Amino acid sequence: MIQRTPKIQVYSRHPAENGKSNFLNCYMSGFHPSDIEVDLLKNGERIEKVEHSDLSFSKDWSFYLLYYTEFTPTEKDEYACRVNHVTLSQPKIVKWDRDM
Amino acid sequence: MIQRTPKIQVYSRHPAENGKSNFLNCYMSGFHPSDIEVDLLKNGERIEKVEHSDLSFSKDWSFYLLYYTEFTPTEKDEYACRVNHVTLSQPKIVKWDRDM
Ligand SMILES: [Ca+2]
Ligand SMILES: [Mg+2]
Ligand SMILES: [Mg+2]
Repeated sequence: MIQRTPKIQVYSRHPAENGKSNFLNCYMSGFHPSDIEVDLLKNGERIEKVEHSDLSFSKDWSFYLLYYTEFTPTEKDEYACRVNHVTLSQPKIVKWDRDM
Repeated sequence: MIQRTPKIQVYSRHPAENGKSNFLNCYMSGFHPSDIEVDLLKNGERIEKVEHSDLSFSKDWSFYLLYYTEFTPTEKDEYACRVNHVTLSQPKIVKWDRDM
């Protein structure tokens, strides 16, 4: 059996075909087992509509999960993504660093 | 003006909803200007059908490009992706490392 904590990255992207729209991304990579929970947070509150969840694996024991949704951040809203996994005794909250 | 060479990563992923299919990915990140050329290679030859090309930007001067397509690699085929950019005097060829 192998267990590996997700590496977590939080970043925004504008699709080039629709540069006005903006997407908050939480990327979890290299984790096992594949059981996971993830929420995007806006000022500590769960964002209930998350349009996109893309799960994949490379080796049979390495999962990758992209969880993202359109947002419109203001300079005073705090965004983050909260991840639970068996390798994490407490939920892990990673803040969006605007730059990256 | 800012110019930045792409960081290039080549990796495979299986979508979890269709675990049998396999995708070769070439990910170029953080580059500027956005003008770029990229091919996936199989034993040195360009792969002409590349189903997916996802371009985005974060800051106005930082582009991200995911270029990928379904493949069926054998243990003796060599895969790579070849990138041209103004910051690269010669085309850059990054080989697929199966593991990653
Ligand atoms: Ca990615
Ligand atoms: Mg836990
Ligand atoms: Mg060049």
